[PDB]
Amino acid sequence: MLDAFSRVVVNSDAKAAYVGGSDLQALKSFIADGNKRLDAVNSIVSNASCMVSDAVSGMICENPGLISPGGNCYTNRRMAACLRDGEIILRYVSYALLAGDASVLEDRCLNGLKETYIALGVPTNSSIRAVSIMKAQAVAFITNTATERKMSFAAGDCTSLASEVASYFDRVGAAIS
Amino acid sequence: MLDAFSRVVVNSDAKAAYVGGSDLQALKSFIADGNKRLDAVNSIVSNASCMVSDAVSGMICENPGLISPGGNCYTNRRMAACLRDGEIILRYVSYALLAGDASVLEDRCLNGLKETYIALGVPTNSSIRAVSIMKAQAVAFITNTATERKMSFAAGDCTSLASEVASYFDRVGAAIS
Amino acid sequence: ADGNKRLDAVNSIVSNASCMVSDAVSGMICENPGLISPGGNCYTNRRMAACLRDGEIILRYVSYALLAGDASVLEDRCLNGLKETYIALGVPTNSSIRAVSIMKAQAVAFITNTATERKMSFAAGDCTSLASEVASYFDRVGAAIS
Amino acid sequence: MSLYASLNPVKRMTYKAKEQAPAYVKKTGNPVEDFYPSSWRNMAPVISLSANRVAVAFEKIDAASNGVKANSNNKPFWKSNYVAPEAPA
Amino acid sequence: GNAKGQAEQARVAALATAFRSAQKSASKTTAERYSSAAYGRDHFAHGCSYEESVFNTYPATAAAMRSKSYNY
Amino acid sequence: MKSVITTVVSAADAAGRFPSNSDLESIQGNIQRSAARLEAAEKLAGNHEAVVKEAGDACFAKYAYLKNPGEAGENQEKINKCYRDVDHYMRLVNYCLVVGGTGPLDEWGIAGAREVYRTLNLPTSAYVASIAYTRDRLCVPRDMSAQAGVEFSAYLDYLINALS
Amino acid sequence: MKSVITTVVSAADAAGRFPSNSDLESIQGNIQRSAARLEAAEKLAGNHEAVVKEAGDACFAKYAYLKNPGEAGENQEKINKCYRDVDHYMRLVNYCLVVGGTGPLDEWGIAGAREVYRTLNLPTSAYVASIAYTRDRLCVPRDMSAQAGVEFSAYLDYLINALS
Amino acid sequence: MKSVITTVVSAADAAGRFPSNSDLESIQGNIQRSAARLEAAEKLAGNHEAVVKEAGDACFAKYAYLKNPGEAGENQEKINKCYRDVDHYMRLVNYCLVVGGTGPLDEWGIAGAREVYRTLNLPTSAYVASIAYTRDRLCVPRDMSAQAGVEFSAYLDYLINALS
Amino acid sequence: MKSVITTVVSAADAAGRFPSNSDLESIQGNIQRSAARLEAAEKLAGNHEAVVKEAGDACFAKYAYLKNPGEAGENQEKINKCYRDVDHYMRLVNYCLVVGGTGPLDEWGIAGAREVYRTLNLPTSAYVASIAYTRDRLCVPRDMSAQAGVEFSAYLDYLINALS
Amino acid sequence: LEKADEFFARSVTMQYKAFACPNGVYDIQCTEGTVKGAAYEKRAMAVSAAFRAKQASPAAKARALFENRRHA
Ligand SMILES: C=CC1=C(C)[C@@H](Cc2[nH]c(/C=C3N=C(/C=C4\NC(=O)[C@H](C)[C@H]4CC)C(C)=C\3CCC(=O)O)c(CCC(=O)O)c2C)NC1=O
Ligand SMILES: C=CC1=C(C)[C@@H](Cc2[nH]c(/C=C3N=C(/C=C4\NC(=O)[C@H](C)[C@H]4CC)C(C)=C\3CCC(=O)O)c(CCC(=O)O)c2C)NC1=O
Ligand SMILES: C=CC1=C(C)[C@@H](Cc2[nH]c(/C=C3N=C(/C=C4\NC(=O)[C@H](C)[C@H]4CC)C(C)=C\3CCC(=O)O)c(CCC(=O)O)c2C)NC1=O
Ligand SMILES: C=CC1=C(C)[C@@H](Cc2[nH]c(/C=C3N=C(/C=C4\NC(=O)[C@H](C)[C@H]4CC)C(C)=C\3CCC(=O)O)c(CCC(=O)O)c2C)NC1=O
Ligand SMILES: C=CC1=C(C)[C@@H](Cc2[nH]c(/C=C3N=C(/C=C4\NC(=O)[C@H](C)[C@H]4CC)C(C)=C\3CCC(=O)O)c(CCC(=O)O)c2C)NC1=O
Ligand SMILES: C=CC1=C(C)[C@@H](Cc2[nH]c(/C=C3N=C(/C=C4\NC(=O)[C@H](C)[C@H]4CC)C(C)=C\3CCC(=O)O)c(CCC(=O)O)c2C)NC1=O
Ligand SMILES: C=CC1=C(C)[C@@H](Cc2[nH]c(/C=C3N=C(/C=C4\NC(=O)[C@H](C)[C@H]4CC)C(C)=C\3CCC(=O)O)c(CCC(=O)O)c2C)NC1=O
Ligand SMILES: C=CC1=C(C)[C@@H](Cc2[nH]c(/C=C3N=C(/C=C4\NC(=O)[C@H](C)[C@H]4CC)C(C)=C\3CCC(=O)O)c(CCC(=O)O)c2C)NC1=O
Ligand SMILES: C=CC1=C(C)[C@@H](Cc2[nH]c(/C=C3N=C(/C=C4\NC(=O)[C@H](C)[C@H]4CC)C(C)=C\3CCC(=O)O)c(CCC(=O)O)c2C)NC1=O
Ligand SMILES: C=CC1=C(C)[C@@H](Cc2[nH]c(/C=C3N=C(/C=C4\NC(=O)[C@H](C)[C@H]4CC)C(C)=C\3CCC(=O)O)c(CCC(=O)O)c2C)NC1=O
Ligand SMILES: C=CC1=C(C)[C@@H](Cc2[nH]c(/C=C3N=C(/C=C4\NC(=O)[C@H](C)[C@H]4CC)C(C)=C\3CCC(=O)O)c(CCC(=O)O)c2C)NC1=O
Ligand SMILES: C=CC1=C(C)[C@@H](Cc2[nH]c(/C=C3N=C(/C=C4\NC(=O)[C@H](C)[C@H]4CC)C(C)=C\3CCC(=O)O)c(CCC(=O)O)c2C)NC1=O
Ligand SMILES: C=CC1=C(C)[C@@H](Cc2[nH]c(/C=C3N=C(/C=C4\NC(=O)[C@H](C)[C@H]4CC)C(C)=C\3CCC(=O)O)c(CCC(=O)O)c2C)NC1=O
Ligand SMILES: CCC1=C(C)[C@@H](CC2=N/C(=C\c3[nH]c(C[C@@H]4NC(=O)C(C)=C4CC)c(C)c3CCC(=O)O)C(CCC(=O)O)=C2C)NC1=O
Repeated sequence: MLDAFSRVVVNSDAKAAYVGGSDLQALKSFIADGNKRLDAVNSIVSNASCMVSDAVSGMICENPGLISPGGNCYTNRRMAACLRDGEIILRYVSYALLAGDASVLEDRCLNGLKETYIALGVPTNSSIRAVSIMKAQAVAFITNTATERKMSFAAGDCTSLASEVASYFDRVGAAIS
Repeated sequence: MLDAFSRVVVNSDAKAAYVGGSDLQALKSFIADGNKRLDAVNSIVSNASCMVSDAVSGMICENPGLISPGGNCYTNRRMAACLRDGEIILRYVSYALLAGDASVLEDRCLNGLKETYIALGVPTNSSIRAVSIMKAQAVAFITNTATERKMSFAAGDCTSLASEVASYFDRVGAAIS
Repeated sequence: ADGNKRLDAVNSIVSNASCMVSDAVSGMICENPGLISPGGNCYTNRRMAACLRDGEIILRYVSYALLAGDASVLEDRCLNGLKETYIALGVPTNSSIRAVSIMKAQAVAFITNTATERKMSFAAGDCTSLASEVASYFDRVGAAIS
Repeated sequence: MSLYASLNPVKRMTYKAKEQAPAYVKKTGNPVEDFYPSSWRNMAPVISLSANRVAVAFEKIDAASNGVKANSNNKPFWKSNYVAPEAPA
Repeated sequence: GNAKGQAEQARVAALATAFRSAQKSASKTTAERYSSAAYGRDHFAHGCSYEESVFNTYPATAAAMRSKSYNY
Repeated sequence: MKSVITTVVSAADAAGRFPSNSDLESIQGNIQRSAARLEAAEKLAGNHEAVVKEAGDACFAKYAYLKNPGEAGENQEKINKCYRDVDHYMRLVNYCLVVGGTGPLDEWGIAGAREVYRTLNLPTSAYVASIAYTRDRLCVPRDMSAQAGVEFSAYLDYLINALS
Repeated sequence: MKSVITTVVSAADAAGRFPSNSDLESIQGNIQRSAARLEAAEKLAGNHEAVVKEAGDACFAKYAYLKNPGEAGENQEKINKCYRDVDHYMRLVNYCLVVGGTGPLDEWGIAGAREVYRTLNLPTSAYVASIAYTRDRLCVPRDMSAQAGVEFSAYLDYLINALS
Repeated sequence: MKSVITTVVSAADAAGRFPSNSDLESIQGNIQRSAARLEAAEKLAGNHEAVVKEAGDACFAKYAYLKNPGEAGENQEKINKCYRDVDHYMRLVNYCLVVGGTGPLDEWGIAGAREVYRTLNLPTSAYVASIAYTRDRLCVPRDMSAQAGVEFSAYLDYLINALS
Repeated sequence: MKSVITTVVSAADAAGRFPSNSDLESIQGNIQRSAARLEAAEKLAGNHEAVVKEAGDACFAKYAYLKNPGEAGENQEKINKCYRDVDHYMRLVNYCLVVGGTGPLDEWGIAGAREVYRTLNLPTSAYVASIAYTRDRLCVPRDMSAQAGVEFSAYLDYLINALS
Repeated sequence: LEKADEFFARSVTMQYKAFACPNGVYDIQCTEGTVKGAAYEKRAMAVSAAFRAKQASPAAKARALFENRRHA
């Protein structure tokens, strides 16, 4: 796909310009907090399994019509398909958060997800409710703001990574809206 | 057509939640520098006419193949169409910068621009070169960093608006890439 | 002798050098706008970039001369016949002297940490000897052209 | 060691170095090539100051307005007509 | 229309727009009468000398006629 | 989603023109009213379970025939849906106070409401009674500021003029 | 006659709706800018014989070929018509400062100007030179207030963007 | 691509009719004029480096201010683009001489030219001076035949009427 | 676009698994490398005018037969294209130094190069001579650091192993 | 080739609707509603007439293609 380093290469390639020391500082600042990015990605991979199940259960307990007969998450097969649908989204958001660039779920996950769901009859409201719940869980894990689980980090600020991962979840719902 | 105010309404409507005082501070901070946003938009509308012509002339002087016989900007009709093509993009970016939300050019400008250009045979490299030039001009006007033109502002910082308008230009090139 | 005052004085200049240069040339335009008028020799695109480059080169050399504590390299490299080259190209020398004095004011503002747009964190003491030294160094380049 | 000796002020007086006469190069009358030849032109020293490190390096200085550089007047050859009649008075 | 109240709301809308069409300015209507007569001849009466004389003297017959199989 | 910004950008887009000085001039009025229109919205947000409570039973105190058999409010879940129907309108009033225009009301509350309330046989006079009760006992020094009360009341009778 | 009021009333008329809160909210911005936009208009009114005096000969100092035989400014009444053509534009700038929008400019100065200046063979670059000279030596503490100057300058380069 | 054939087939197609006798009658006029219109075209083809050479500097001899700083013809590549801009027009004149109508001119040279020359700030009077110089020293017996000269000159002032 | 990140995410995606500890462990090596690989890149960026100049004529000093008639470098624009062909490769070396892997080289410089240089009849030995000349007079304390020269030279002979 | 057709439609519609808004004001020509609530009914007429036109016969649709191409 494209990480944060190849993005400036494809940006300066249309210029036919060498990557100089002016625009390199945005890349050395990317190196200066690489440990914070790894510390952030680890805290999401650590409890992705609770994150998915809590998100689908919250989406169901908010909208009890999905488990009605003829609902989209009615049978065991459809519920397993929903828990499978959410985990792939979380996996691709973790890929994009690690890479520092959103271009890995631009083409491998969201390219064609819009009309797949409406060929299947998947309701688009509950899909964005679930990933909004997953976004609220992810920001509560990048910072130590989760309620019953606290992970030990070195002291400092991680709000830039939280805004980045929120911006990675906004386009998932926008791709399927 | 949605501004920064209706975005949080459509965000909290899926919640069926009242807009409370926690998330209202992001809206009162939007009011607190509305004068900076108007001061920023005025500085782009003031010299949009030089901005478009300089961008298309720089794109042509970088790539002299476009004015070749059979190039896409060869005749007078195609050159007038190119100067018309760039001005609409600048107009919609100004709309999105004034509204505080990008949702006015995803549906009125960029929705279908991708395949219009490849049905027409418009080369996609030069279009992103031109608005990359327009982005570099716009950031040089939000701050007083332009070469021969200086506009009088009240003192302060406008880097947030410059990052916002850069983020409004990256999705234009991403929509047609 | 002491470097911890000297190296601080150089670091207070070489950090914010580009803003000093871009403010100096814009102030030089701000007094007389004939140079950006069609017919002035900062009017074209390739001239004002050269003027920026010359202002930065002058700042480069005076910042090196403040570090070295002498002006011999300053008059060997830069001022070795600059004035007649500006004459032979055709350069309004009064405006470049004005821009040099603007940079001289900005440098002694930054050295004393009395800049009223930005604040450095320093130790406690008096750097006015270095301020007078860099004022003399700016007077060298102000007098070498005329 | 040359940089260290250039920055030491007390060795500057106790060890007064000798002048070196420059190499013979022909003068051409025009001062732009006499005083600022292409072998030197637009070189200027970077000073970088970090923790226990002082570094100086001479680099070629360029700036730019809207899209083209300052030293683009002297672009290399691999990157590289009618005559207008004279207007009457 | 296709609802029970939709067919009469078309009547009250169409009777309002015909009155609002009479509120145009003089430049707005004379140029319109010339362009309708221009529209009638190149689209309907190509070599017909009779209907072009009809159009030049009565532009609303040129205009209200449609060149398309709109099936209206 | 009609508002101050939404109007001027659609006007400049229909004219095909850049934002002019009159376009930027209208947003200054939004800036000047934000400091009186947002306090009414937050006061409604912090207090809406009591204001919804006194309006719905004021609807039934005026029209006690609604609890008759064969009516719109016979049994308990109809009354629970009535309190929900009132809370939906107060939420949209909060949304129009936040936006600045009447966009959320005529987008989600007004458009198509007459077709719904006719075929589902609900009286609109019982809707406007609860809204008029809320408007009439808004008490402007205590409940809000002096200026927030007129901004809050101006959206309330927009509903009353729209439903009647 | 595009202005703040003129925009919101035709928006409400095209929607067929009453004036809402966003309509009244935009007029407050007109009220807040009236105290900086009218100072520029009367300063131009009280000083306009000197301002177009220095603009018209700045037009001819840049393009001295206009006084050649066969040109647009050969003899004296062409130059007198040129000063009149400049004074007409400065009067429309005063009118747009009084109205609030750019209505008087695109109603009487801009619309159809390209057809006139082409067939009557007048260069528009000589028009924009006099307007740019006026914009560039507006000096904001002395000539106006700090805020009246950008209101005055924003209408000037509207002409330059319209004519070029 | 307006020509003799293209007009009559579009007329017969808009009428939905077969080619009539008047359609075939118009092509006989094309046959009778090809023996005077084609000699002008190849005379221009065989001589076009000298014809554009004397027109471009006649443009600059009339308007010597174009080589001033800040103008359209300041440095050398602008003048080289000016000779190219003139050669493009003479090639289109050759194309219209070959086709028979003015199709290549208003398809590729005229349409949109006023928008280009205004925003790129080029004077059209300097374009028409070089074309008028070419038209005025076309010399009727030597350079062409007697009939090829008016066919060549009739397309030249079509450009002058289109650009002015 | 092969790099450190691009490899491990493609491996985790083909396995269908989350990023493990070995995935995060490989990025620490990128962090530790970045402080020696980026100074070689901008040292090349700040100096590429002279580095390409001495390589292209070192290509022609070794093979002086290329300027013969019928060869690849006969006249002047072939030599100008040769300097451009060399500058393209040095730009890709700068790009691979910035990325971390050899992605920009085998994406845009290596893939398909043997088909191009064979049918366009260019000798690859003259390409590798200029790259070997650049590699052999890289001088490790002055031109770079001790470790940056290690990294700069490792990408250079990747080209030599790919072209030969 | 499909959605490029709908962008080409939306563009010429957008360019033609600028004639009905001369320089910032909506003129007498648009006037979608004349009372409160009429615009939503005018919406519901058009969005159903668009559906009714697409369930036409193939011969009508094939006639409508070629007659649009003949008149354009
Ligand atoms: C290698 C890089 C390098 C530097 C950038 C300097 C930075 C520096 N300066 C001082 C220390 C100092 N720096 C200053 C200088 C100033 N104080 C003022 O009030 C003036 C505004 C300003 C003069 C321009 C003074 C007065 C001292 C204390 C005396 C001294 O140690 O020189 C010290 C020792 C104590 C401290 O941390 O402050 C250091 C590390 N020294 C270095 O070795
Ligand atoms: C080693 C030391 C060293 C310097 C000090 C400069 C000095 C210098 N400047 C210029 C060249 C120039 N210098 C200027 C600069 C200015 N003209 C003005 O009107 C302003 C007063 C001022 C900028 C603030 C301009 C505009 C040119 C280009 C002149 C031209 O148009 O040819 C030249 C000719 C070669 C060139 O273009 O680079 C030289 C040697 N260059 C050096 O190599
Ligand atoms: C249009 C006309 C126009 C001008 C006349 C100048 C205005 C101007 N400002 C300064 C003055 C200055 N200029 C700077 C330079 C900077 N300040 C910073 O914080 C940055 C790091 C850096 C680039 C912005 C500083 C530090 C001062 C002194 C301010 C102070 O005392 O703190 C000076 C030099 C001394 C003086 O005369 O006051 C001038 C000429 N700019 C213009 O646009
Ligand atoms: C080879 C052809 C060629 C050109 C025609 C110019 C055109 C040009 N100008 C700028 C860059 C710019 N262009 C402008 C525009 C303007 N400045 C003003 O004062 C006016 C109001 C307005 C019209 C002239 C601004 C403000 C910048 C940024 C600052 C600057 O470089 O001046 C850029 C951006 C560079 C980039 O990032 O890609 C280009 C290509 N440069 C070229 O290389
Ligand atoms: C209706 C028309 C209309 C406008 C054109 C603007 C005009 C405008 N700008 C500012 C005011 C301002 N504008 C800026 C903006 C900047 N300053 C800079 O140095 C940067 C170059 C630039 C960033 C984009 C800043 C920093 C202020 C000061 C107040 C603030 O920070 O909010 C103010 C408030 C204070 C004042 O009276 O000046 C006004 C009215 N507002 C309007 O209502
Ligand atoms: C987003 C905005 C929004 C609204 C404004 C409401 C509007 C609304 N209310 C009802 C539905 C209803 N609304 C009421 C309310 C009342 N009946 C009365 O006798 C009194 C007038 C009033 C209580 C005070 C009742 C009783 C129903 C149920 C009617 C029925 O299904 O029989 C319905 C039909 C769907 C349903 O049954 O829920 C809708 C769309 N719903 C919305 O989603
Ligand atoms: C956000 C929206 C919002 C409102 C509109 C008000 C509405 C409101 N008013 C009252 C409560 C009251 N309202 C009034 C009425 C008035 N009081 C006076 O002193 C005047 C005589 C008159 C204003 C003209 C009185 C007297 C009470 C006390 C209990 C009662 O008599 O009803 C209550 C019950 C809770 C309480 O006691 O505060 C509520 C919800 N409150 C809100 O939160
Ligand atoms: C209400 C708004 C309004 C305007 C803006 C002007 C616009 C305007 N100017 C002229 C007409 C003119 N305008 C000019 C002006 C100039 N020619 C030049 O060479 C310079 C560019 C400039 C002087 C600086 C001249 C010389 C004429 C006369 C042209 C002619 O008739 O030959 C005409 C034709 C009618 C006439 O001859 O008066 C019109 C409509 N008139 C208006 O009523
Ligand atoms: C209503 C519109 C209106 C304007 C835009 C100005 C325009 C204007 N300026 C000047 C006159 C002047 N204008 C300036 C320019 C400036 N003055 C300074 O102190 C700064 C350096 C610079 C502002 C940046 C100067 C120095 C003069 C005096 C005479 C001159 O030098 O031109 C004059 C001649 C009459 C006079 O001296 O006042 C006029 C008409 N006056 C107006 O009535
Ligand atoms: C197929 C038909 C066809 C044409 C007719 C021309 C028309 C034309 N000319 C130019 C472009 C130009 N045309 C000129 C010509 C002139 N400027 C003057 O001062 C004189 C009036 C004249 C020389 C005698 C110049 C100088 C430019 C470059 C303008 C610029 O980019 O600054 C451009 C912009 C693209 C470009 O820069 O090349 C176009 C479309 N080109 C075409 O492809
Ligand atoms: C295909 C298009 C085409 C043209 C329009 C002409 C245009 C033309 N005329 C002349 C050249 C000339 N043109 C004339 C003019 C005339 N000669 C006379 O005998 C009369 C007095 C007058 C015709 C009325 C003269 C006298 C010369 C000779 C050199 C000169 O005086 O300019 C030249 C220079 C080459 C030459 O000498 O032939 C050219 C290109 N030639 C062409 O190839
Ligand atoms: C992005 C990466 C990239 C590259 C690596 C080059 C690769 C490359 N070079 C050439 C093309 C060429 N490359 C050379 C270069 C040389 N010939 C020699 O004799 C020497 C070996 C060497 C000079 C030292 C020459 C002379 C041509 C032109 C060959 C021809 O067209 O006859 C071509 C054909 C297209 C063209 O003509 O430009 C391509 C794709 N181009 C690229 O875009
Ligand atoms: C970014 C990539 C980059 C490089 C690889 C080098 C490559 C390089 N070397 C030299 C220049 C030189 N290179 C050397 C070679 C050496 N010097 C020594 O002291 C050793 C004996 C030997 C290292 C083993 C010498 C002696 C010169 C001086 C001129 C010469 O003899 O060629 C030059 C000419 C400019 C200059 O003099 O610096 C260049 C471009 N420079 C670069 O900018
Ligand atoms: C496809 C079936 C269909 C329609 C037709 C419209 C009909 C319509 N127009 C409206 C509302 C409306 N209509 C217009 C006029 C119109 N708009 C323009 O952009 C230009 C140039 C116009 C003249 C033709 C304006 C100016 C408004 C006000 C809102 C706005 O600013 O656009 C409203 C909202 C009414 C309200 O909220 O009060 C509707 C329903 N909607 C539909 O679903």
